[PDB]
Amino acid sequence: YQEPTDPKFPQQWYLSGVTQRDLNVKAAWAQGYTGHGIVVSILDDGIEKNHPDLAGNYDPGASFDVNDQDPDPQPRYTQMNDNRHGTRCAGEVAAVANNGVCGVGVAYNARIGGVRMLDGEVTDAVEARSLGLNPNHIHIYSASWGPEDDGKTVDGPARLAEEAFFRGVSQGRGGLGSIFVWASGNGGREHDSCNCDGYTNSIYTLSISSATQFGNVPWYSEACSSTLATTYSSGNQNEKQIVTTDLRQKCTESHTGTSASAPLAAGIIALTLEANKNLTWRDMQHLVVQTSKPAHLNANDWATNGVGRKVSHSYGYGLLDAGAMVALAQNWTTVAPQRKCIIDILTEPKDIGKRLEVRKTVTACLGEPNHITRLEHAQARLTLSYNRRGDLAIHLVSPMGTRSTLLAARPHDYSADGFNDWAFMTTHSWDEDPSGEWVLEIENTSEANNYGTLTKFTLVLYGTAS
Ligand SMILES: NC(=[NH2+])N/N=C/c1ccc(/C=N/NC(N)=[NH2+])cc1
Ligand SMILES: NC(=[NH2+])N/N=C/c1ccc(/C=N/NC(N)=[NH2+])cc1
Ligand SMILES: NC(=[NH2+])N/N=C/c1ccc(/C=N/NC(N)=[NH2+])cc1
Ligand SMILES: *[C@@H]1O[C@H](CO)[C@@H](O)[C@H](O)[C@H]1NC(C)=O
Ligand SMILES: [Ca+2]
Ligand SMILES: [Ca+2]
Ligand SMILES: [Ca+2]
Ligand SMILES: [Cl-]
Ligand code: NA
Ligand code: NA
Repeated sequence: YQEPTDPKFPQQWYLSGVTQRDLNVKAAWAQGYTGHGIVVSILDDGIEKNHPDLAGNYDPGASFDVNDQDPDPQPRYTQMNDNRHGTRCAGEVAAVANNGVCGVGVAYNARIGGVRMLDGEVTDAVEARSLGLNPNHIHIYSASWGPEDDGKTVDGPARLAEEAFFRGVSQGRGGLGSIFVWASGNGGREHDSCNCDGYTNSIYTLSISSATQFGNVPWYSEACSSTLATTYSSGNQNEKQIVTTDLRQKCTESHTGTSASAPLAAGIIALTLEANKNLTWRDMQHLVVQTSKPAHLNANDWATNGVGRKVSHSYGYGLLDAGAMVALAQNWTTVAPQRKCIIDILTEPKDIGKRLEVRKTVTACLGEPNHITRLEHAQARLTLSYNRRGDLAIHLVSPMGTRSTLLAARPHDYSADGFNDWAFMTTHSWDEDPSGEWVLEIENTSEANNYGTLTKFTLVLYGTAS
């Protein structure tokens, strides 16, 4: 193996660095993993399939134009270059290497496609037809859309899109499951809290946040318990940004935001799948939990969970480590089939008022086929009314003492509509034994005399017993 010679590879500090502030991708390349045989699709505004740094890896079988209903995802060219984003993301994954053009993709021998689906009216059907594209050919999907990042919206996939996620992880990729890599949001300036985004809050998406070059939480980041891990992206004007392919056969040094982090993650996951093509969608999440690195990411909420891992709501388990991912993948034993233990908690509705605490001791389906002693995701599915939704903060504590923030106060969320069986999800108790006392806390963070009622609390545990 030889270091890439592309002219901008030295500017790709998150790959080419030698000061330990990078994604450890050279180490994976040196192990012989470059993405050969893997297929990634960018679900966004299209892909410039004739870009000199994309054409060599472009895959029509990974591509479609859902907005205009044709096979050709070429972007719509406009004076402001509005439809450049999918091309930028595609190059992050699989820009061609050693060709004298721009830089390289993380998985520079993977095949890359795009679905043109954001440049038009984005319905449930449009979303579902994109998530469900060619699921026995495409291995990995990358996406960074969802409800508006205005800090007041609560929404997620409607019926067709939710069905596409369950079909993807169940029958996709030959029954191993489509890998849906997702950005956790760009609503940081609005104080958004990303479990309110049902796409990133899903267990079926492998959710990724950002870190700046100097190791800080960027202005645009959203914190939430559903995030799994982090990749580098942009920050302040003294910090470098993401360097990649751009619309009109150009090269940019100013790709930004959490939308630039998810494609880097998708590239690392492509190297990992090359190392073990038999990994399931759940295996891949386990590998991310075990190998990601907190070191040198700055956050005031790093906490040690019940199995000794550090976790943050800004960063999940930390920075992805490509060399560690591919190394651990090679001899990985497939996890056991996924169990689901449903615990309906309340015997009566509970007044919220200023503060409500609900304690429940559970056996986690002891004696049943769905008995779980090794947790993966957990959800607190809550139904409640409240007069001003954004004044609520919600926490969930596992029996091992791990305090997951399910919802932070959102100052712009004036909604009086509450939560309707909203499945707040945490990854922070992964591999814990969920038997014992769980604690739900709901608090009014305002000095206002707010009021409401909790009418349903379902604890849903996913995982295994081995
Ligand atoms: N939860 C969220 N992730 N929300 N995402 C919101 C959102 C809003 C606008 C656009 C525009 N994209 N325009 C393009 N790609 N040319 C993309 C995403
Ligand atoms: N269930 C949901 N709320 N899905 N939301 C999907 C979604 C939301 C905003 C946008 C904006 N795009 N803006 C642009 N293309 N200029 C695209 C997709
Ligand atoms: N803004 C929204 N409208 N969100 N709605 C989301 C949502 C998600 C799944 C389903 C499934 N329904 N399945 C059935 N009815 N058998 C229904 C609604
Ligand atoms: C993939 O994993 C399954 C489950 O462990 C196993 O039965 C199968 O033999 C594996 N296939 C390959 C090609 O390793
Ligand atoms: Ca077209
Ligand atoms: Ca190149
Ligand atoms: Ca958001
Ligand atoms: Cl389920
Ligand atoms: Na997710
Ligand atoms: Na702890």
